[PDB]
Amino acid sequence: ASTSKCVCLLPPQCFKGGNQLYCVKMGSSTSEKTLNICEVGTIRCANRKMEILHPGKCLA
Repeated sequence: ASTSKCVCLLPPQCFKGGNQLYCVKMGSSTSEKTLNICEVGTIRCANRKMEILHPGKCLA
């Protein structure tokens, strides 16, 4: 569909990214949820979030 990128895949499509493990934690204020690395690239499109907790941590 162009004009530049993919662009920024739908979050429900990351559910197909089950058992991919790797590095995930926290998020935007009031989140604290475990996920798949699929969403790491998606959440960065809208930025903010992240802030991986040091005590977890990876947890790969």
